Amino acid sequence: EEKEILWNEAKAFIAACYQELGKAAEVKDRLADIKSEIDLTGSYVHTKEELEHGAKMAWRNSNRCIGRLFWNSLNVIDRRDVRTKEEVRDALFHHIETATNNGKIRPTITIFPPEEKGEKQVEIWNHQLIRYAGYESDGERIGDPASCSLTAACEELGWRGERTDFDLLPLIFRMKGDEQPVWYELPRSLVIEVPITHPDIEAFSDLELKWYGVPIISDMKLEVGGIHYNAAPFNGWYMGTEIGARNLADEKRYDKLKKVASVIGIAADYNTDLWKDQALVELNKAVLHSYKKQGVSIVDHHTAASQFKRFEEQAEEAGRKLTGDWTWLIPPISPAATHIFHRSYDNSIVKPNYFYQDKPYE
Amino acid sequence: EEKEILWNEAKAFIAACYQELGKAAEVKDRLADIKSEIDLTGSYVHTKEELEHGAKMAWRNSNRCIGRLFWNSLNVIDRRDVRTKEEVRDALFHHIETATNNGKIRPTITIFPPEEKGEKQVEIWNHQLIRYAGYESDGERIGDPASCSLTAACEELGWRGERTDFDLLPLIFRMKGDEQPVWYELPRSLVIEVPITHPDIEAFSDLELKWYGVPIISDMKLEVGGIHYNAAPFNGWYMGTEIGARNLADEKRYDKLKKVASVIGIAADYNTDLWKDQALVELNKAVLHSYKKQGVSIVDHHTAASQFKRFEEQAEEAGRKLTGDWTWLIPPISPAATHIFHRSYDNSIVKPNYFYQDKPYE
Ligand code: HEM
Ligand code: HEM
Ligand SMILES: Cc1cc(N)nc(COC[C@H](CN)OCc2cc(C)cc(N)n2)c1
Ligand SMILES: Cc1cc(N)nc(COC[C@H](CN)OCc2cc(C)cc(N)n2)c1
Ligand SMILES: C[C@H](O)[C@H](O)[C@H]1CNc2nc(N)[nH]c(=O)c2N1
Ligand SMILES: C[C@H](O)[C@H](O)[C@H]1CNc2nc(N)[nH]c(=O)c2N1
Ligand SMILES: [Cl-]
Ligand SMILES: [Cl-]
Repeated sequence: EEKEILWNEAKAFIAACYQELGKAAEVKDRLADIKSEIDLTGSYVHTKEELEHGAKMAWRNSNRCIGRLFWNSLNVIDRRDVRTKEEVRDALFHHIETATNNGKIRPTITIFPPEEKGEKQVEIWNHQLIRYAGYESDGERIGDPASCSLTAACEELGWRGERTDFDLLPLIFRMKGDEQPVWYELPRSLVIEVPITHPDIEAFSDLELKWYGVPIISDMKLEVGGIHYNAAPFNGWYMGTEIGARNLADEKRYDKLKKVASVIGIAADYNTDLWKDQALVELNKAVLHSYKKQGVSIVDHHTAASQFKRFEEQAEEAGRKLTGDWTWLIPPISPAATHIFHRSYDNSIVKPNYFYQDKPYE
Repeated sequence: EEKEILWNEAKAFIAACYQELGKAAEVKDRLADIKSEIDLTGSYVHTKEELEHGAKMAWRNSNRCIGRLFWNSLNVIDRRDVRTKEEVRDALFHHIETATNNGKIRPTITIFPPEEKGEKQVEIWNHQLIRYAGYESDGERIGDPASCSLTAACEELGWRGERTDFDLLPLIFRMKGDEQPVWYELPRSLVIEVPITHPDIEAFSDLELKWYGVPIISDMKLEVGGIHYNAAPFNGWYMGTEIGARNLADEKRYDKLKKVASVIGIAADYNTDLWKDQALVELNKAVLHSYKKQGVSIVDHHTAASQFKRFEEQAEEAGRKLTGDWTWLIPPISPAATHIFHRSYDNSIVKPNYFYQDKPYE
């Protein structure tokens, strides 16, 4: 079964990819080459053109992503050549530096060797390459609760966090043939952070909030033409609501709304005062203001939805079916102010795509 | 087929209804009575207890409704006895008066004779019993755009609106055997309206906004045990977002956000200022403040979601499956501040329930 799945996925991908690239005449010969390679080796190897366009297609097919207008300008870094943990580490450091680009963020993906027999060559433990640690013990909660389990796993490996609310987790990953992952501290010169201030409310800095510049998802699997790239970190720039309406606001995250209410001078006592809603808006204005002031790329949810409308229009014009997950595409503040809220989306899964995979801790 | 559907729905409803009412021992005899009645007459007649509990079950099964905690206290008015248009009119006037209850709104449903051969006895044209007219001609838009088609239909029947932004539509309904519906102007003493003011911003009254106190849906079909009550208007009280985030805010409704921004003293020029979000919050605070000040029932979305959590807990305790439509249950502002956003719901249809039906105009 394994090989037949691979071959069937390969045929569908190569045909579609080569059609998009105006290489339709080359499909026949390429598939023959591929089928012999599968027969002889159990797998096949993407050309650089296939890998690049495959990763772009995977972004285009990501139902939960509002940012897809820009799918075709993804910067694809081919690191299928790495073999050592030093090479992986340096590749991850490089992704951070080149994606950050001094604040003018470049959407980028770095692609490591794919699974072989379902056997991973490189197993990345981080959820994002840059993320804050979380701690909970004896009533005391510090940092990002979402990171508690990974943080505890890191501390099992000899790492120790300073226990501020914003400790940077080290990179942590395992190589094929190694029993334990290795970890490496992030050089702070590589990591841009943004302090959160408000355009009109001076007291907002009293909250001492900050967030990191670049979200780099590192625990999803890129699947292209039946090949499983379990290690392929990718990043865009933030939409402000991700930080202001979720990371800093969720009760199970940094839970800052009551503190926000206090510094903006409103009571947090009555549901009918809509103090949570007002606090959310001011916190979200502050996040956008702060990123802009520092010269770090960010998009607000109105502009993002307008871009996504253009993506829908572009799909129709190209004669491609549009797929999407309405429940993720609507922004978590003022969703009915966006066109997304007022239409529906087909949530079918189309490949190439990015997929969740089981965590190696937990 | 028709009769078999009826009988099958009847069996399921009577069994479930009588179990809930502790009348399980009476099911057998009641079903026999019902089957003979179907055989002899083509249909059957609900007891008052069945009709009342049926309407309550229908509310409990309404997937899109956040207000279901209170399903068991629905006030059910049995008007299966009406035969004349004067009786229907007076029944609708009475529903308005008793549901309004001087502002302390009583959730109420008035149930008219059901369809016979799929032949309606009473056909209500209004979407809600109280709603504003809408006009559009030669570039000029007045009132509620959602009402344009019904307004035009009314004006075909000899009615004429004053063309303010808040003209009350007349009641309009058709009797079996009549070719045209009749219409009746609403007595203004029956209709409570609330002027929108803001707790801290005096200029907000310059917008001259108002809304009606009681939302009374009058175009849905109540289905109970295979019987089709196409005419059965029902009401609760408003959740504030329905008015502040949708009726007054949608671009295809009253479209007031730019005007709100101006009176609250903020620029409406840059998406990154989140002026739409800020305007939405202030407009929504104003709606809640105004209803409360006037002594007209209303609920905010935080309190409503908390009540809905209790409804979920109550269902589990009673051993009933919970059904819901996530896309309608989340409020249109700060949805991620509610527990609803963070879980999923089975959107299966369970009967008794309320259903859409084709409009007789359009
Ligand atoms: C260029 C800027 C980008 C923006 C503004 C953007 C925006 C977003 C947002 C707001 C989400 C929702 C995430 C959440 O609530 O947790 C999301 C999800 C996602 N985005 Fe994008 N995105 C961008 C670039 C990218 C890129 C470059 C890729 C891949 C190559 C990507 C793939 C995805 C995927 C797979 C998800 C779903 C993640 C999950 O299921 O947990 N996005 N995006
Ligand atoms: C007691 C106060 C109530 C509150 C606060 C409430 C709240 C709501 C809200 C916010 C919606 C969404 C409507 C929209 O966005 O257009 C809704 C929908 C609905 N509610 Fe309730 N509701 C209440 C009472 C009732 C009652 C008494 C019934 C029936 C007996 C009912 C049946 C429904 C139905 C059928 C819908 C869906 C309407 C549609 O599909 O267009 N509700 N409710
Ligand atoms: C590539 C990218 C760009 C962008 N602006 N945002 C994203 C999404 O960031 C990661 C996103 C959190 N906002 O992850 C979604 C998620 C969250 C959680 C709690 C679990 C999970 N499995 N997946 C990705
Ligand atoms: C009974 C009730 C109580 C309450 N608070 N809200 C409601 C819902 O009010 C009517 C609701 C508009 N908010 O109707 C939903 C709808 C809207 C539109 C534009 C079309 C349609 N078919 N159905 C009903
Ligand atoms: C297309 C989409 O389902 C549509 O905008 C829905 C979304 N959720 C909603 N939720 C409520 N309560 N009311 C609505 O009118 C809508 N509209
Ligand atoms: C249960 C529900 O699907 C869950 O809250 C989803 C809703 N939509 C979302 N949308 C985004 N963008 N991100 C999320 O984490 C979630 N969470
Ligand atoms: Cl994030
Ligand atoms: Cl309404």
